[PDB]
Amino acid sequence: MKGDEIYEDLMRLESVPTPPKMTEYDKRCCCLREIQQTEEKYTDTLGSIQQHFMKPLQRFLKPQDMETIFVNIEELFSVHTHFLKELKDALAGPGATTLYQVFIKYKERFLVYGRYCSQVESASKHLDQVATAREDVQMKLEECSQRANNGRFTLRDLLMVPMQRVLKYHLLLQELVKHTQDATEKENLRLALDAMRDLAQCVNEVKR
Repeated sequence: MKGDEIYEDLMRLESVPTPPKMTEYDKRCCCLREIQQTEEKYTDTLGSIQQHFMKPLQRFLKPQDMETIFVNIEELFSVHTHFLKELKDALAGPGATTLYQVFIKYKERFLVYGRYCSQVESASKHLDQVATAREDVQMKLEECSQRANNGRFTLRDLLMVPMQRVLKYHLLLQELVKHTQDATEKENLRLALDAMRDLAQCVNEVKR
């Protein structure tokens, strides 16, 4: 809901330079290519939190608490980088319709979003206090994030981003099945929905 607005600005998307015929607005048709394209750029920033952040961040934020701030960004960076590594061969592969195989077995990690949103929801909340608490941190996140987004969606808004992914995932995937007149795709692609959609109810249902 709110996270959607993030990806828009967080990544070169919201702004669409209208050229002589053909415009990003066509994304509605490129949706598929968008799944990988959008993920790509995001991956660049997704991994940025790995080194270009945690290291400089530790300069102020305690080591013990630091584990709660970022959470599992490290292993989470794979879910993004690896995801594209699959779609690449899945899309260009003998049959794009097989993309499902990439969505059916990814639950393992896509589920991470669950426990992730459990410490995250508490982590992002901590930053709000931490930053305001230690000025040394407030200014840090500003510059440290300058590499990703000058205090626009830093951590507090970042770790929360993926919370919309898993959701829009199956959702977007539906836009295709409903607008994909193929032989196996229109069908098999549906199988991916059942799986992905299966998380939306597990991810948004943690304990209580």
